[PDB]
Amino acid sequence: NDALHIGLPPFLVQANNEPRVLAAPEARMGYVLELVRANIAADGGPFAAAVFERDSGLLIAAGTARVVPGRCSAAHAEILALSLAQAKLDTHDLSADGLPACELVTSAEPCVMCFGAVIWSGVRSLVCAARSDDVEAIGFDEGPRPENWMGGLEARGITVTTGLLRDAACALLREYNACNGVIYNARC
Amino acid sequence: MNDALHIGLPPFLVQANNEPRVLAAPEARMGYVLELVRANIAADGGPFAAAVFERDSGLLIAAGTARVVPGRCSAAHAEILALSLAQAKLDTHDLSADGLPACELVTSAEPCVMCFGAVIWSGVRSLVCAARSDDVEAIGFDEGPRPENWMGGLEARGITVTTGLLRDAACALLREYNAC
Ligand SMILES: Nc1nc(O)c2[nH]nnc2n1
Ligand SMILES: Nc1nc(O)c2[nH]nnc2n1
Ligand SMILES: [Zn+2]
Ligand SMILES: [Zn+2]
Repeated sequence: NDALHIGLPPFLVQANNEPRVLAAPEARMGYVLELVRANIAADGGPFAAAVFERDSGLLIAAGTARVVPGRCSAAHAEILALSLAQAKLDTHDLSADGLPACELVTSAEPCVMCFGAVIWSGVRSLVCAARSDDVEAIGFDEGPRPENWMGGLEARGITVTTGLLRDAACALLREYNACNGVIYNARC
Repeated sequence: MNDALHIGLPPFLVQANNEPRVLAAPEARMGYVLELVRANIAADGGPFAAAVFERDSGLLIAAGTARVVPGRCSAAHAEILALSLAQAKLDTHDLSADGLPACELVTSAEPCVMCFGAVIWSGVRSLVCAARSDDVEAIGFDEGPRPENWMGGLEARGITVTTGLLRDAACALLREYNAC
């Protein structure tokens, strides 16, 4: 017990190693939804997120839910993405002087933990696919965020957009739920 | 690292996570957590520490401190480190898993909104705090927008909350830090 060490599965190493620029919001979210499918095939939850330079679309880092495989309840996709972006740029603050403005693109609206992390991270933009109710409907709790948490973010200069590629994101939620049972199903 | 999120720990904190320690009384637990605050300040970190203990025995399971700046990670609050290292040691992402003893997070101050969430997902059954939210805010650390009645929120999820335990001793270390 010498470090907090959350191992990344190969696909997520690959994501974090390959340079990649995606200009349009849909292109960014498209990529994030590819990572959700790959994470569900690597024994993780149906959640992914990536940090992008807001104005160039350069991918800085990506993360996925590794709570179960990584034995770590803090290892939400958003935490991983934000933290790996910080390690890559060698700073705890993604708004530090001389950094480009960063945006977090996430497959679902953040839970209350991740809401706080977004606030501390220095990102200036949050872009979500699935809504909070979508996530809760398949048994993933978002927990008690403050009243008007979106407004809370905007008051901090963090822009919020939600519902982007929401249909595809919901299809991935439903796919994970249908394959999260103990009875073997070869189609899973 | 290409292949992991890795937040290294300073020597005092590695030692705290790998030395046997059983602290029965709540204040003995909190006292050790305040020792960790001081050691962390001397190791270039913020004035925050926390530890996970088996609730009834007071066996220390893991400890964490603020490593935000030297770790280049805004999520590296003392509470996130303590909860995560406890889960790693007990080989589970859920500290309420069947057959595990009830776990308690003992913290130098009341949790920020992020840590409040972390506490809810961790599986701990008890939160014990020293310094108040107002005390942390009064030396320039933001707690962020937590929901109204965040304590009732934790209690409704089966997490008993205690606050103000060795508050004054904790406040002295906060004021020392602020002043330097
Ligand atoms: N609510 C929620 N729950 C999970 O398990 C997650 N993992 N990554 N983001 C997540 N969000
Ligand atoms: N509010 C707050 N701020 C920090 O920087 C911390 N580090 N550990 N707990 C913390 N809590
Ligand atoms: Zn989350
Ligand atoms: Zn915190």
